[PDB]
This record gives sequence, C-alpha cells and structure tokens, in this order.
Amino acid sequence: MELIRFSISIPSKLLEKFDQIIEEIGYENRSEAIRDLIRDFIIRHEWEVGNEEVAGTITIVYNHDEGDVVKALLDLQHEYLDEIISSLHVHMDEHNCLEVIVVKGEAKKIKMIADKLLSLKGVKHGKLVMTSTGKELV
Amino acid sequence: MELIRFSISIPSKLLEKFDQIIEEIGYENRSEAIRDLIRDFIIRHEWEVGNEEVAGTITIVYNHDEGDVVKALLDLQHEYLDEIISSLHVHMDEHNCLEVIVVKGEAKKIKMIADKLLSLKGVKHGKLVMTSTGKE
Amino acid sequence: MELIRFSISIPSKLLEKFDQIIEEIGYENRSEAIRDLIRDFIIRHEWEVGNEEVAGTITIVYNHDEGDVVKALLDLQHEYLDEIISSLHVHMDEHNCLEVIVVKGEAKKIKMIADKLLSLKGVKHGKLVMTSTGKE
Amino acid sequence: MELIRFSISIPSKLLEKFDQIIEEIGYENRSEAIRDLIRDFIIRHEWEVGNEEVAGTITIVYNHDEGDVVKALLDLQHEYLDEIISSLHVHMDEHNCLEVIVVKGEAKKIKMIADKLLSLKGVKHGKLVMTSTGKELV
Ligand SMILES: [Cl-]
Ligand SMILES: [Cl-]
Ligand code: NI
Ligand code: NI
Ligand code: NI
Ligand code: NI
Ligand code: NI
Ligand code: NI
Ligand code: NI
Ligand code: NI
Ligand code: NI
Ligand code: NI
Ligand code: NI
Ligand code: NI
Repeated sequence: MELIRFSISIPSKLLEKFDQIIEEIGYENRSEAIRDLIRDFIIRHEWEVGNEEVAGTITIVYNHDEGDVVKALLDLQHEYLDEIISSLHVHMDEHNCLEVIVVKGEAKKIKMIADKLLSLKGVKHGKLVMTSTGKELV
Repeated sequence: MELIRFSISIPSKLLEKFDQIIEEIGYENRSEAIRDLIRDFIIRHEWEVGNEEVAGTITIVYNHDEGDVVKALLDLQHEYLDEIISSLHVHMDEHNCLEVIVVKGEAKKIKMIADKLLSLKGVKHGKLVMTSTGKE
Repeated sequence: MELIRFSISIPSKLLEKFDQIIEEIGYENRSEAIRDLIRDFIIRHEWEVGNEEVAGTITIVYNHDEGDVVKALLDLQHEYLDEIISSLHVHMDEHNCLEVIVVKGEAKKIKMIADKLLSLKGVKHGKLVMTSTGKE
Repeated sequence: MELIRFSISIPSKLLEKFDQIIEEIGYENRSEAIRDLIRDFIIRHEWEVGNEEVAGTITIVYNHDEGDVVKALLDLQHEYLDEIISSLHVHMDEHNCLEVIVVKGEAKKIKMIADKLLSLKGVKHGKLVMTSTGKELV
C-alpha cells in the first residue's frame, strides 16, 4: 500500500457549495467524498473503454397484467443466462411489480440487455445502474 | 479568493488510473478534472424529488472485509425497517460484494436513507434509483 | 375393499427414471412405491403448525413456458400482498426458473398460501420452510 | 412426447385420506398430485446418487448483533463463489435477519455448505431445501 498526497485548487464558491452538500448527505469529510468521485469516474470509464468485466443492476416497474410484458421479460432474460445472475421482485400493488436484475459481464453486452428490457412497451419505468465488480477498485 | 488550494491523499493504484484517464481526455491537470467531478456532483444532488410515494433500489459495492462496513450497513438498514423491503446480495469474488436494497416510502426519506448508505465508509460505489409506481 | 385400483398417465421419461430407481431399491411393483410416497405425504401434511407469527420461504421450480404457471404464480402472489415480502428468481436454463418467495404472517395463512403455490399446475417441485424468528 | 398409462392398487383408507388432503391443499386432481410425488422422489434420489447438478436454497435466521455470525456467514459464503448464486435478506426486527441463499452445483458440495452455515453458533434456525435445476424433469 502507498498513499500519494498532492494539492489541488478548486473554485472557492464551488468548494463551499460542495462542503455544504456532502455534510448534509452524511460524508465524514471532503477527502472521502472526492475519492468517491474519483472512483465513480473510473467506474464510468470502465464501461466506455475495454472489455473488462463490469457489474450492474436494471430496475424496472410494470403492470404484470398488461399485455405480454411478463412473458416478454422472461424470454429476454433467459436469452442472457450468462450475464444475468438473479433478480429481486416486489409486488407493489394488485397490478404493479418492481423488479431489479443483477447483471455481470461485458459493458456493451449489458447495455444491450438494458436496451431490450427498457424498450419493452409494458415497462413503465426503468434504469440501468453502471457499477463495478470491485475487483479493480478500492 | 477565486481558488482554494488544499491537499488530499489517495492510494497510488487509484491515482495512477485516474491520471491515465484524464491525460487521454486532454485535461491539463488534476484540479480541472476534479473541479468538473465536483460540479456534476453538486448538480445531481440539487435536483428536487418532492415528497410523493416512491419505490426504489439502492445498489452498492464493497469489500466486506474492509473496516466495519458490513456492521454499519446492517445497523443502518435495521433502523429503517419500514422503508427497506429486502436486499439482494451477490458475492463477486473473495472480498467484493454487490448488494441491491429495495425501498418504498416518501421520496424525501428515501433520498435521505440512500445518502446515509452511499456515504458510509467502506462503500466503494453505489447509486439510487427512485421511481413512481404510477404510469410512464 | 382393502385395495382400490385405478389408473394414471405419466410421461414416459419420468416413468423410466421412476422404474429404474424403485427397481434398485428392491420394490416389487409400482403400487408399493407409490403407496409409500402417499403415506409420507399424508404424514408431512398432517403435522400441526399453530397460529403464531412465522417468517418463511417458499422455493419453487418451473418451466416458465409451460401452461400459464407464470401468470397464475403472479396473480396468486399479488392477492397476498400483506404476507409476501419479496421473491428471488434465478434463470437456470432456457426454460427452467427457480424462485424463492419470502413470507411473514400467521402460520395458518402462510401454510395455506404455500399450498396454493406448490399445487399450481406447472410447478415441477417446491418446498415451504417456516420458522419463528425467536430463539433457537 | 409419450404418455404411458398404467394401473396401481392403493390401500383404500390410505387413498381416501390422500384425496381428502390434496383437495384441501388445492390440487386439481389425484393424478397431478401423484405425478408431483414421483417428481419429488426422483429429485431426492438425484441428491443421493450421481454427480449431476442439483439446486437448492438455504434459509437461516440470526441476530446480526450477536457475536460474529455476520462475518462468519460472509466468509463461509465467499468461500463457495461457484455454488452460491445470490441471497435474499429481510430485516425482521431491530435484531433479527432472515436470509435465503440460492445454491447450484453438486449435491455433496451443497450439503457441506449447508452443514457449515447451519452449524454456526449465531444461526438460530435454518433449513436446506433440496430441489432441481428442472433440466432433467417435467
Ligand atoms: Cl481547505
Ligand atoms: Cl378411483
Ligand atoms: Ni420462454
Ligand atoms: Ni409482482
Ligand atoms: Ni462472466
Ligand atoms: Ni444491529
Ligand atoms: Ni458477499
Ligand atoms: Ni466513501
Ligand atoms: Ni394480476
Ligand atoms: Ni427465469
Ligand atoms: Ni402439479
Ligand atoms: Ni471475508
Ligand atoms: Ni437484517
Ligand atoms: Ni456449476
């Protein structure tokens, strides 16, 4: 392990606004928040360049009684057995379901999976979260 | 004063990767890049959400062997039994875990809960997704 | 009459496997084996559970392309929003899915809910696990 | 597809008790219930002989604040990344957690995993459910 210390200059008003926000959110300090920003930036780049394995979640909401969304979802997912690990389903109300799908694999593959799921007519709301396997981070 | 100068300490591996990336992008120095990361962060954390009823997911990744993240995560979650429905956990490798927490409640409280989770020491990365179970 | 004779139809693949197994065990005929399976079933479904508060899991496996199991499963689950907390789903192969439903409520109602799920046409196999969140 | 029809003789009182039970449970008919029994019997045998892949779930309940059960559980599970697919956790009350682990792999391996998890001091209740990948059934 090796820690590298360096200085940076940030616009004063920007910094002031930043400190006010992270405190409200709950961060213990500015250094921790900035390191978090740097990790986030690196994770995003990981989804852009390379073929390294990434991980993510796809959250969707739908009415299971509407059309054939339920069948369509299953068929799409079973087509990607290698990337989809598992999914959590919560029955919101008599008609609405919330489902979150955990995926692991190549970035381009996962983004296509999200495209197909989110573009389904029955899917009302949805969002792909791009994150990491943590293997290459800390 | 227009600029405030201060120092920060970062693991070398993490800094090497950061330097490589910002060099490719064409940034002239670390301060420009971090300034931009800070601005984007402020913008994302300024958007209003309201107080309606929302259902969401909080995705997080961490090394379960680091500090006390595992204990902190549980204690924090067990404080909000009413909003936290369930959580899914996937063991990525020997040390890393990915967890997805499903929540429901008033947008205001959900956002606050997510902030505490995502800012816990030990959490390497994470994102909140809030949605209204209503119509598209 | 001591014995009641009746017929049943079974896919040949399933029957071949059954025949192979009971032959190894030393059963003389299919009726002896099925008689034993029926007796064990009655015994397991006669044990009392009470009416205390329990938390459980219902594990099921099915071919999502068979009949209307997927629709039936959802409709049935959405009728008991109060007892069903969440469900985990794992896509085993092109057709088969494994699902685990977490429930909480009065032992009596939980057992009844599990029975309806496990007896739905299309469900290949499944088991209920009830426990009291109390002390060992 | 081929259906084979055959007759069987069951003790009359046993059969009567059986019909009464399956109706109460919700089965549409005796044939369906018996085929279910046969599938169950085959699945159990699958866990006894062979090396064929099986699937199961391990349900446990524990107080996360008690001793080191939480850390012990994670360490054990991360030791079997190949068999454990994912897990669902529900916070029961301020102190008690309910967790269900989905596993897939060889029978002997999964039973050992259950042994280790269930034998933990902090685990108050628990049960391994032996089921199938469905691949070899219908
Ligand atoms: Cl400063
Ligand atoms: Cl008859
Ligand atoms: Ni299908
Ligand atoms: Ni649902
Ligand atoms: Ni992979
Ligand atoms: Ni606690
Ligand atoms: Ni883990
Ligand atoms: Ni942090
Ligand atoms: Ni419905
Ligand atoms: Ni599936
Ligand atoms: Ni059946
Ligand atoms: Ni560990
Ligand atoms: Ni818990
Ligand atoms: Ni395997």
